[PDB]
Amino acid sequence: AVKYLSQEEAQAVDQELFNEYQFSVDQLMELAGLSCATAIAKAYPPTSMSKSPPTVLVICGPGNNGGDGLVCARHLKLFGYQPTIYYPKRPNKPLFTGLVTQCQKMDIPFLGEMPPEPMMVDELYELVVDAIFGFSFKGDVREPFHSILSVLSGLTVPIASIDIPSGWDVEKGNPSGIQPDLLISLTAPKKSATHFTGRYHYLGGRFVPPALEKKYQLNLPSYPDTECVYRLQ
Amino acid sequence: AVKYLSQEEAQAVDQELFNEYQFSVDQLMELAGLSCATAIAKAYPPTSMSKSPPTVLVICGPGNNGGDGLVCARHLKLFGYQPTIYYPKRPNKPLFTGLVTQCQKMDIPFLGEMPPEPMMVDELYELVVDAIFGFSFKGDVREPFHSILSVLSGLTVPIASIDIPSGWDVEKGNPSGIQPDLLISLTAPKKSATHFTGRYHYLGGRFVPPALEKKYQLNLPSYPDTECVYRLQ
Ligand SMILES: [Cl-]
Ligand SMILES: [Cl-]
Repeated sequence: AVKYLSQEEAQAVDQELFNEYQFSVDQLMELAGLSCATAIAKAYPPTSMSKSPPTVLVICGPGNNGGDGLVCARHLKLFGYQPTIYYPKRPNKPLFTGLVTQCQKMDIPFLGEMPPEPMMVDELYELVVDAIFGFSFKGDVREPFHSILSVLSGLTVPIASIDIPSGWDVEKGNPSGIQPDLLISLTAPKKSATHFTGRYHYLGGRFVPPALEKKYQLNLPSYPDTECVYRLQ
Repeated sequence: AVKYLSQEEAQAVDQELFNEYQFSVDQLMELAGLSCATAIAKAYPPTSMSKSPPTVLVICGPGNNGGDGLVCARHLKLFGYQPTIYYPKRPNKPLFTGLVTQCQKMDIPFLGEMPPEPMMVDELYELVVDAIFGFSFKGDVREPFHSILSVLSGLTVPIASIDIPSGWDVEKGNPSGIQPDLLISLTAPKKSATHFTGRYHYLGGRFVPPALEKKYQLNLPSYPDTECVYRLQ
């Protein structure tokens, strides 16, 4: 059974990947966001949805989890979804400005503001992607993100969270925080995933070298055939 | 039916992708090599092979096609193959030195020399990946690559070529050149693919924005579900 990583373990594994293993961020971020779009398309196939193209709002935060979201949005569009992005706080780095341009060239619209009421979100988007905070955030949720999470917590439509539900303690979870219907753990699940309450938990990010898996005792499941996700039941 | 691109068209589309669209090379190279490993695993599944782990020799050339090969090798290992790489001429750029390190950390061995006889290649490797020359090469095949192609042309085991069979005119093919059993066209097929004589032609590189597909009249086939390849019949 797969290892659930502490924040310190997650950070160690990441340090190795981008340093000794010499993977680049945009490379693993590409594979991670592809896994996210893949898990979404598996859990909520366009046929299962009442809108042809199904609508999705992807909300991207100010760090790497936000980047995973941008890559996720672009693959969802290729997979037959109709994504909209809300990306209020963007790092001033070419990685992210390039990702945004890519989404714009995919004809994915960016919102200028978040709808202020859950009912409006419910009415416009069949699914909401939470790409707000990742496993490095240790907190004080400041604004614009506190009120965004407040709206998310009132939604009727499902939320899919990338890696960790935003606003959860990376190890401890958060009983009173958002409760995503889908979680995509990237690389290996974090300890907070033991508190996951939704229907779908997928592992994604099929790039972990066997040597790293062995060193950290990750005990990854076997991804089937050529798939980049695995459904954890 | 899909458009088969001229060299000039292929180069235009590439210029757009990496310039106006602001995709990065390592990003599309990741997706391209993943599609290659995926097509290989579909056409030659490990179960269909007489060796548990199936052995594969991936021969990487001095440009981007060589890079696609390196990414291909690493995903093949994750897919359950036992790759070996021969990479005689390597650009002095971090893109490629990083890819090599990644393959080394995947425990993929690099050969110091090419076996000089087809029989030896046949005996050691169940499949040979031709990642030697891509659609930018306009020629004189110099050495070490001329004698490598001479050995390849004598093989009994199948060759899978990335994008274009190395040594073929990118538009005209080459009746007397290598005859791969699998071709993975990347982005859109090139005119040389009309001369393809093998059993398996896959399209890969599922990243083409609809606007670019429209502008160049690519008429891409519909990739099924979340797959990153499509079998062209
Ligand atoms: Cl604040
Ligand atoms: Cl020479």
